[PDB]
Amino acid sequence: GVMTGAKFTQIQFGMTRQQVLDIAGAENCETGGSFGDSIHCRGHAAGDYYAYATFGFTSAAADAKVDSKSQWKLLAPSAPTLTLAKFNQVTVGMTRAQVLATVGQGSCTTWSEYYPAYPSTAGVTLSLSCFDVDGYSSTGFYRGSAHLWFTDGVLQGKRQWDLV
Amino acid sequence: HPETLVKVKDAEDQLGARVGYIELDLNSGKILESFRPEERFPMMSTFKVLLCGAVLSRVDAGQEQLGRRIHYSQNDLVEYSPVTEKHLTDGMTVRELCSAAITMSDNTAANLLLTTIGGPKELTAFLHNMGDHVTRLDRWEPELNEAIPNDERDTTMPAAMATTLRKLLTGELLTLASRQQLIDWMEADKVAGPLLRSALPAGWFIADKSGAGERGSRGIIAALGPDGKPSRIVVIYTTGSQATMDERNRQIAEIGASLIKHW
Repeated sequence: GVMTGAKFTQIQFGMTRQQVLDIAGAENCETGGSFGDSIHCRGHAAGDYYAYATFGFTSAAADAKVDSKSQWKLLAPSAPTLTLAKFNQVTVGMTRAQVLATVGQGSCTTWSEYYPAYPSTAGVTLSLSCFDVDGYSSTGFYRGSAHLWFTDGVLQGKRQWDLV
Repeated sequence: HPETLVKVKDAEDQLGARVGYIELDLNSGKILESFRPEERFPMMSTFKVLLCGAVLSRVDAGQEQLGRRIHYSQNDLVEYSPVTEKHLTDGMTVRELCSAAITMSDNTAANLLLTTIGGPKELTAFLHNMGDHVTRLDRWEPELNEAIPNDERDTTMPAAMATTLRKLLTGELLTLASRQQLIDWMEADKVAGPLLRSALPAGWFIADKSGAGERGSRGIIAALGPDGKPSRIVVIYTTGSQATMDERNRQIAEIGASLIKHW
Protein backbone atom coordinates (compact mmCIF):
# COMPACT_ATOMS: atom_id res chain seq x y z
CA GLY A 1 0.00 0.00 0.00
CA VAL A 2 0.85 3.70 0.03
CA MET A 3 2.35 5.57 2.97
CA THR A 4 0.13 5.48 6.05
CA GLY A 5 0.02 6.61 9.66
CA ALA A 6 0.76 3.06 10.80
CA LYS A 7 3.94 3.02 8.71
CA PHE A 8 4.85 6.45 10.10
CA THR A 9 4.64 5.25 13.70
CA GLN A 10 6.64 2.09 12.91
CA ILE A 11 9.58 4.08 11.51
CA GLN A 12 11.87 5.08 14.37
CA PHE A 13 14.65 7.57 14.93
CA GLY A 14 17.95 5.82 14.30
CA MET A 15 16.66 3.66 11.47
CA THR A 16 18.74 3.40 8.33
CA ARG A 17 17.54 4.52 4.92
CA GLN A 18 16.84 0.92 3.94
CA GLN A 19 14.79 0.26 7.06
CA VAL A 20 12.67 3.31 6.20
CA LEU A 21 12.14 2.24 2.59
CA ASP A 22 11.28 -1.29 3.72
CA ILE A 23 8.55 -0.04 6.04
CA ALA A 24 7.20 2.67 3.76
CA GLY A 25 7.36 0.76 0.49
CA ALA A 26 10.07 2.25 -1.68
CA GLU A 27 7.73 2.77 -4.65
CA ASN A 28 6.00 5.41 -2.49
CA CYS A 29 9.21 7.29 -1.78
CA GLU A 30 11.68 9.70 -3.30
CA THR A 31 14.78 11.68 -2.44
CA GLY A 32 16.72 14.55 -3.97
CA GLY A 33 15.46 17.76 -5.48
CA SER A 34 13.36 19.77 -3.05
CA PHE A 35 13.88 17.09 -0.37
CA GLY A 36 17.69 16.91 -0.44
CA ASP A 37 18.93 13.74 1.24
CA SER A 38 15.65 13.22 3.12
CA ILE A 39 13.28 10.41 2.14
CA HIS A 40 9.74 11.56 1.26
CA CYS A 41 6.86 9.08 0.97
CA ARG A 42 3.33 9.68 -0.33
CA GLY A 43 -0.04 8.42 0.90
CA HIS A 44 -3.58 9.10 -0.31
CA ALA A 45 -4.49 12.27 -2.19
CA ALA A 46 -5.09 15.26 0.08
CA GLY A 47 -5.37 18.99 -0.56
CA ASP A 48 -3.28 19.94 -3.58
CA TYR A 49 -0.97 16.94 -3.09
CA TYR A 50 -0.90 13.77 -0.97
CA ALA A 51 -0.70 12.83 2.66
CA TYR A 52 3.01 12.33 3.20
CA ALA A 53 5.91 11.67 5.53
CA THR A 54 9.39 13.16 5.31
CA PHE A 55 12.29 11.46 7.05
CA GLY A 56 15.51 13.40 7.60
CA PHE A 57 18.88 11.76 8.12
CA THR A 58 22.07 12.63 9.99
CA SER A 59 24.07 12.61 6.74
CA ALA A 60 23.85 11.58 3.10
CA ALA A 61 25.59 8.29 3.91
CA ALA A 62 23.95 4.94 3.25
CA ASP A 63 24.29 4.18 6.97
CA ALA A 64 22.74 7.53 7.92
CA LYS A 65 20.10 7.37 10.63
CA VAL A 66 16.69 9.01 10.91
CA ASP A 67 16.99 12.18 12.96
CA SER A 68 13.72 13.82 11.81
CA LYS A 69 10.13 12.65 11.21
CA SER A 70 7.47 14.89 9.64
CA GLN A 71 4.00 14.04 8.39
CA TRP A 72 0.84 15.64 7.05
CA LYS A 73 -2.55 13.83 7.06
CA LEU A 74 -1.07 10.44 8.00
CA LEU A 75 -1.92 10.69 11.71
CA ALA A 76 -5.32 11.58 13.08
CA PRO A 77 -6.12 12.66 16.65
CA SER A 78 -7.80 9.91 18.63
CA ALA A 79 -10.12 12.17 20.70
CA PRO A 80 -9.89 15.81 19.59
CA THR A 81 -11.19 18.13 22.31
CA LEU A 82 -9.10 21.28 21.83
CA THR A 83 -10.95 24.57 22.18
CA LEU A 84 -9.91 28.20 22.08
CA ALA A 85 -10.36 28.34 25.85
CA LYS A 86 -7.98 25.40 26.29
CA PHE A 87 -5.55 26.90 23.78
CA ASN A 88 -5.63 30.10 25.87
CA GLN A 89 -4.60 28.05 28.93
CA VAL A 90 -1.46 26.71 27.17
CA THR A 91 1.53 28.72 28.34
CA VAL A 92 5.09 29.02 27.12
CA GLY A 93 7.26 27.03 29.51
CA MET A 94 4.81 24.15 29.93
CA THR A 95 6.04 20.60 29.54
CA ARG A 96 4.58 18.33 26.88
CA ALA A 97 2.62 16.57 29.65
CA GLN A 98 1.23 19.88 30.92
CA VAL A 99 0.15 20.87 27.40
CA LEU A 100 -1.50 17.51 26.72
CA ALA A 101 -3.36 17.70 30.04
CA THR A 102 -4.58 21.15 28.97
CA VAL A 103 -5.69 20.57 25.37
CA GLY A 104 -6.79 16.94 25.70
CA GLN A 105 -4.72 13.76 25.65
CA GLY A 106 -6.21 12.71 22.31
CA SER A 107 -6.30 16.12 20.61
CA CYS A 108 -2.81 16.14 19.07
CA THR A 109 -0.66 14.46 16.46
CA THR A 110 3.07 14.82 15.84
CA TRP A 111 3.66 17.26 12.98
CA SER A 112 7.44 17.20 13.15
CA GLU A 113 10.11 15.96 15.52
CA TYR A 114 13.83 16.59 15.03
CA TYR A 115 16.98 15.66 16.98
CA PRO A 116 19.66 18.11 15.77
CA ALA A 117 22.26 16.36 17.95
CA TYR A 118 21.15 12.78 17.34
CA PRO A 119 21.85 10.40 19.07
CA SER A 120 21.74 13.00 21.88
CA THR A 121 18.38 14.53 22.79
CA ALA A 122 19.92 17.99 23.25
CA GLY A 123 17.94 20.68 21.47
CA VAL A 124 15.18 18.29 20.37
CA THR A 125 12.31 20.14 18.66
CA LEU A 126 8.70 18.93 18.52
CA SER A 127 5.80 20.43 16.56
CA LEU A 128 2.35 19.17 17.47
CA SER A 129 -0.86 19.81 15.58
CA CYS A 130 -3.90 19.76 17.87
CA PHE A 131 -7.51 19.75 16.78
CA ASP A 132 -10.93 20.72 18.04
CA VAL A 133 -13.83 18.28 17.77
CA ASP A 134 -14.42 18.85 14.01
CA GLY A 135 -11.13 20.51 13.07
CA TYR A 136 -9.20 17.53 11.74
CA SER A 137 -9.58 16.59 8.09
CA SER A 138 -7.72 13.92 6.14
CA THR A 139 -8.41 15.37 2.68
CA GLY A 140 -9.21 19.08 3.07
CA PHE A 141 -7.56 21.75 5.15
CA TYR A 142 -8.11 21.86 8.91
CA ARG A 143 -11.12 23.69 10.33
CA GLY A 144 -9.98 24.25 13.91
CA SER A 145 -6.38 23.53 14.83
CA ALA A 146 -3.34 24.74 16.70
CA HIS A 147 0.40 24.42 16.23
CA LEU A 148 2.30 23.91 19.51
CA TRP A 149 6.08 23.70 19.39
CA PHE A 150 8.68 22.68 21.95
CA THR A 151 12.44 22.76 22.39
CA ASP A 152 13.99 20.39 24.94
CA GLY A 153 10.45 19.33 25.82
CA VAL A 154 9.40 22.86 26.86
CA LEU A 155 6.71 24.78 24.99
CA GLN A 156 8.28 27.63 23.03
CA GLY A 157 5.19 28.98 21.28
CA LYS A 158 1.68 28.38 20.06
CA ARG A 159 -0.53 29.46 17.16
CA GLN A 160 -4.12 28.62 16.24
CA TRP A 161 -6.46 28.79 13.25
CA ASP A 162 -10.28 28.82 13.52
CA LEU A 163 -10.65 27.69 17.14
CA VAL A 164 -13.79 28.84 18.92
CA HIS B 1 -13.69 22.42 -29.77
CA PRO B 2 -17.38 21.67 -29.19
CA GLU B 3 -16.64 18.13 -27.98
CA THR B 4 -14.58 19.62 -25.15
CA LEU B 5 -17.45 21.95 -24.26
CA VAL B 6 -19.66 18.84 -24.22
CA LYS B 7 -17.19 17.26 -21.81
CA VAL B 8 -17.07 20.37 -19.59
CA LYS B 9 -20.88 20.46 -19.35
CA ASP B 10 -20.84 16.74 -18.57
CA ALA B 11 -18.25 17.29 -15.84
CA GLU B 12 -20.63 19.92 -14.44
CA ASP B 13 -23.54 17.50 -14.18
CA GLN B 14 -21.36 14.69 -12.82
CA LEU B 15 -19.84 16.89 -10.11
CA GLY B 16 -23.09 18.70 -9.37
CA ALA B 17 -21.10 21.94 -9.43
CA ARG B 18 -20.14 24.88 -11.64
CA VAL B 19 -17.14 24.33 -13.90
CA GLY B 20 -15.36 27.32 -15.46
CA TYR B 21 -13.24 26.81 -18.55
CA ILE B 22 -11.30 28.80 -21.11
CA GLU B 23 -8.83 28.05 -23.90
CA LEU B 24 -6.72 31.01 -25.02
CA ASP B 25 -4.38 31.10 -27.99
CA LEU B 26 -1.07 31.98 -26.35
CA ASN B 27 0.36 34.36 -28.96
CA SER B 28 -2.76 36.16 -30.22
CA GLY B 29 -4.82 36.13 -27.02
CA LYS B 30 -7.82 34.82 -28.96
CA ILE B 31 -10.43 32.96 -26.91
CA LEU B 32 -10.79 29.56 -28.57
CA GLU B 33 -13.29 27.90 -26.23
CA SER B 34 -14.94 28.83 -22.95
CA PHE B 35 -17.66 27.98 -20.44
CA ARG B 36 -18.67 30.29 -17.59
CA PRO B 37 -15.61 32.42 -18.49
CA GLU B 38 -16.88 35.47 -16.58
CA GLU B 39 -18.01 33.75 -13.38
CA ARG B 40 -15.90 33.87 -10.22
CA PHE B 41 -14.09 30.86 -8.76
CA PRO B 42 -11.68 30.51 -5.82
CA MET B 43 -8.09 30.57 -7.06
CA MET B 44 -6.71 28.25 -4.38
CA SER B 45 -2.99 27.65 -5.02
CA THR B 46 -3.24 28.85 -8.63
CA PHE B 47 -2.64 32.33 -7.21
CA LYS B 48 0.94 31.31 -6.43
CA VAL B 49 1.92 31.78 -10.08
CA LEU B 50 0.70 35.39 -9.87
CA LEU B 51 2.51 35.79 -6.53
CA CYS B 52 5.82 34.70 -8.00
CA GLY B 53 5.19 36.85 -11.06
CA ALA B 54 5.01 39.80 -8.67
CA VAL B 55 8.17 38.60 -6.91
CA LEU B 56 9.98 38.36 -10.25
CA SER B 57 8.79 41.84 -11.22
CA ARG B 58 10.45 43.09 -8.03
CA VAL B 59 13.63 41.24 -9.01
CA ASP B 60 13.51 42.84 -12.47
CA ALA B 61 13.35 46.29 -10.86
CA GLY B 62 16.20 45.59 -8.43
CA GLN B 63 13.88 45.57 -5.39
CA GLU B 64 14.40 41.85 -4.68
CA GLN B 65 17.12 39.22 -5.12
CA LEU B 66 16.31 35.61 -5.94
CA GLY B 67 19.37 34.68 -3.86
CA ARG B 68 18.24 36.54 -0.74
CA ARG B 69 17.97 34.14 2.22
CA ILE B 70 14.88 34.40 4.40
CA HIS B 71 15.12 33.02 7.93
CA TYR B 72 11.74 32.10 9.38
CA SER B 73 10.57 30.27 12.48
CA GLN B 74 7.94 27.87 13.82
CA ASN B 75 5.47 30.73 14.28
CA ASP B 76 5.58 31.28 10.51
CA LEU B 77 4.48 27.74 9.64
CA VAL B 78 0.95 27.03 8.43
CA GLU B 79 -0.67 23.78 7.35
CA TYR B 80 0.99 21.99 4.39
CA SER B 81 4.65 23.02 4.35
CA PRO B 82 6.48 20.08 2.75
CA VAL B 83 9.55 22.11 1.78
CA THR B 84 9.58 24.96 4.30
CA GLU B 85 9.14 22.70 7.35
CA LYS B 86 12.53 21.12 6.53
CA HIS B 87 14.52 24.39 6.59
CA LEU B 88 13.76 25.96 9.94
CA THR B 89 17.48 26.06 10.81
CA ASP B 90 18.97 27.26 7.53
CA GLY B 91 16.17 29.29 5.92
CA MET B 92 15.39 29.46 2.21
CA THR B 93 16.23 31.81 -0.62
CA VAL B 94 13.52 33.73 -2.45
CA ARG B 95 14.17 31.48 -5.47
CA GLU B 96 13.73 28.37 -3.32
CA LEU B 97 10.50 29.75 -1.85
CA CYS B 98 8.96 30.40 -5.27
CA SER B 99 10.04 26.92 -6.35
CA ALA B 100 8.38 25.42 -3.28
CA ALA B 101 5.25 27.57 -3.68
CA ILE B 102 4.81 26.76 -7.38
CA THR B 103 6.19 23.21 -7.78
CA MET B 104 5.03 21.84 -4.40
CA SER B 105 2.19 24.28 -3.53
CA ASP B 106 3.95 24.95 -0.22
CA ASN B 107 1.68 27.16 1.89
CA THR B 108 4.29 28.64 4.25
CA ALA B 109 6.45 29.42 1.20
CA ALA B 110 3.59 31.42 -0.32
CA ASN B 111 2.93 33.30 2.93
CA LEU B 112 6.60 34.23 3.29
CA LEU B 113 6.55 35.49 -0.31
CA LEU B 114 3.34 37.42 0.35
CA THR B 115 5.15 39.12 3.22
CA THR B 116 8.05 40.16 0.96
CA ILE B 117 5.68 41.92 -1.49
CA GLY B 118 3.45 43.45 1.18
CA GLY B 119 0.48 41.08 1.28
CA PRO B 120 -2.59 40.03 -0.73
CA LYS B 121 -3.66 43.66 -1.19
CA GLU B 122 -0.33 44.44 -2.88
CA LEU B 123 -0.61 41.41 -5.15
CA THR B 124 -4.07 42.66 -6.10
CA ALA B 125 -2.66 46.15 -6.77
CA PHE B 126 -0.01 44.52 -8.98
CA LEU B 127 -2.73 42.70 -10.92
CA HIS B 128 -4.83 45.88 -11.15
CA ASN B 129 -1.80 47.71 -12.56
CA MET B 130 -1.31 45.15 -15.34
CA GLY B 131 -4.94 45.56 -16.36
CA ASP B 132 -6.59 42.72 -14.44
CA HIS B 133 -9.46 44.41 -12.58
CA VAL B 134 -11.15 41.12 -11.68
CA THR B 135 -8.67 38.83 -9.92
CA ARG B 136 -8.33 39.58 -6.23
CA LEU B 137 -6.41 38.00 -3.38
CA ASP B 138 -7.70 39.07 0.01
CA ARG B 139 -6.38 36.58 2.56
CA TRP B 140 -3.34 34.44 3.35
CA GLU B 141 -2.77 30.70 3.54
CA PRO B 142 -4.75 28.70 4.53
CA GLU B 143 -7.88 30.91 4.92
CA LEU B 144 -7.87 31.92 1.25
CA ASN B 145 -9.12 28.38 0.38
CA GLU B 146 -12.41 28.66 2.27
CA ALA B 147 -14.50 29.02 -0.91
CA ILE B 148 -17.62 30.39 0.80
CA PRO B 149 -20.50 30.47 -1.73
CA ASN B 150 -21.02 33.97 -3.20
CA ASP B 151 -17.84 35.20 -1.48
CA GLU B 152 -15.73 37.15 -3.96
CA ARG B 153 -12.57 37.17 -1.82
CA ASP B 154 -9.61 35.27 -3.28
CA THR B 155 -11.36 34.67 -6.60
CA THR B 156 -10.69 35.10 -10.29
CA MET B 157 -12.67 34.52 -13.48
CA PRO B 158 -11.38 31.99 -16.04
CA ALA B 159 -11.05 34.69 -18.71
CA ALA B 160 -9.22 37.08 -16.36
CA MET B 161 -6.79 34.45 -15.07
CA ALA B 162 -6.09 33.22 -18.61
CA THR B 163 -5.41 36.73 -19.91
CA THR B 164 -3.24 37.57 -16.91
CA LEU B 165 -1.23 34.36 -17.30
CA ARG B 166 -0.72 35.27 -20.95
CA LYS B 167 0.60 38.74 -20.05
CA LEU B 168 2.98 37.23 -17.48
CA LEU B 169 4.41 34.54 -19.77
CA THR B 170 4.56 36.41 -23.11
CA GLY B 171 3.99 40.12 -22.47
CA GLU B 172 6.57 42.78 -21.76
CA LEU B 173 5.67 42.96 -18.06
CA LEU B 174 8.47 40.64 -16.94
CA THR B 175 11.97 40.57 -18.34
CA LEU B 176 12.96 37.64 -20.55
CA ALA B 177 14.89 36.05 -17.68
CA SER B 178 11.88 36.27 -15.36
CA ARG B 179 9.48 35.07 -18.05
CA GLN B 180 11.71 32.03 -18.46
CA GLN B 181 12.08 31.47 -14.72
CA LEU B 182 8.34 31.58 -14.08
CA ILE B 183 7.64 29.13 -16.93
CA ASP B 184 10.45 26.88 -15.67
CA TRP B 185 8.93 26.72 -12.18
CA MET B 186 5.53 25.84 -13.68
CA GLU B 187 7.04 23.20 -15.96
CA ALA B 188 8.66 21.68 -12.87
CA ASP B 189 5.25 21.33 -11.16
CA LYS B 190 5.41 18.20 -9.01
CA VAL B 191 1.85 17.99 -7.66
CA ALA B 192 -0.50 18.12 -10.68
CA GLY B 193 0.13 14.56 -11.94
CA PRO B 194 -3.51 13.38 -12.01
CA LEU B 195 -4.83 16.51 -13.76
CA LEU B 196 -3.97 17.66 -17.34
CA ARG B 197 -0.58 15.95 -17.21
CA SER B 198 -2.23 12.52 -17.13
CA ALA B 199 -3.73 13.16 -20.59
CA LEU B 200 -0.65 14.74 -22.10
CA PRO B 201 1.04 12.94 -25.02
CA ALA B 202 4.76 12.35 -25.24
CA GLY B 203 6.70 15.27 -26.67
CA TRP B 204 4.22 17.93 -25.52
CA PHE B 205 5.12 20.92 -23.36
CA ILE B 206 3.16 21.80 -20.25
CA ALA B 207 3.74 24.36 -17.52
CA ASP B 208 0.95 24.33 -14.97
CA LYS B 209 -0.19 25.08 -11.44
CA SER B 210 -3.06 23.33 -9.65
CA GLY B 211 -5.15 24.18 -6.63
CA ALA B 212 -7.54 22.54 -4.22
CA GLY B 213 -9.84 24.15 -1.71
CA GLU B 214 -12.82 23.71 0.57
CA ARG B 215 -16.31 22.76 -0.66
CA GLY B 216 -14.92 20.58 -3.45
CA SER B 217 -12.90 23.40 -5.02
CA ARG B 218 -10.32 22.34 -7.59
CA GLY B 219 -8.54 24.01 -10.45
CA ILE B 220 -5.58 24.29 -12.75
CA ILE B 221 -3.98 26.88 -15.00
CA ALA B 222 -1.61 25.77 -17.72
CA ALA B 223 0.38 26.80 -20.77
CA LEU B 224 0.68 23.75 -23.01
CA GLY B 225 1.15 22.66 -26.59
CA PRO B 226 2.58 20.06 -28.96
CA ASP B 227 6.10 20.28 -30.41
CA GLY B 228 7.64 20.98 -27.01
CA LYS B 229 6.42 24.58 -26.86
CA PRO B 230 3.39 26.22 -25.23
CA SER B 231 0.81 27.53 -27.67
CA ARG B 232 -2.42 27.73 -25.65
CA ILE B 233 -3.46 28.69 -22.14
CA VAL B 234 -6.07 26.49 -20.46
CA VAL B 235 -7.84 27.46 -17.24
CA ILE B 236 -10.22 25.09 -15.43
CA TYR B 237 -11.96 25.77 -12.12
CA THR B 238 -14.72 24.08 -10.19
CA THR B 239 -16.26 24.71 -6.80
CA GLY B 240 -19.19 23.33 -4.82
CA SER B 241 -18.96 19.62 -5.64
CA GLN B 242 -19.37 16.94 -2.99
CA ALA B 243 -17.48 14.39 -5.11
CA THR B 244 -14.22 12.81 -4.01
CA MET B 245 -10.82 14.25 -4.89
CA ASP B 246 -10.28 11.34 -7.30
CA GLU B 247 -13.53 12.09 -9.12
CA ARG B 248 -12.80 15.80 -9.41
CA ASN B 249 -9.30 14.95 -10.63
CA ARG B 250 -10.76 12.57 -13.21
CA GLN B 251 -13.23 15.15 -14.52
CA ILE B 252 -10.49 17.74 -15.04
CA ALA B 253 -8.23 15.11 -16.60
CA GLU B 254 -11.02 14.13 -19.00
CA ILE B 255 -11.56 17.75 -20.06
CA GLY B 256 -7.84 17.69 -20.76
CA ALA B 257 -8.15 14.48 -22.78
CA SER B 258 -10.87 16.12 -24.88
CA LEU B 259 -8.78 19.30 -25.20
CA ILE B 260 -5.78 17.37 -26.48
CA LYS B 261 -7.72 14.96 -28.71
CA HIS B 262 -9.36 17.87 -30.59
CA TRP B 263 -6.34 20.19 -30.59
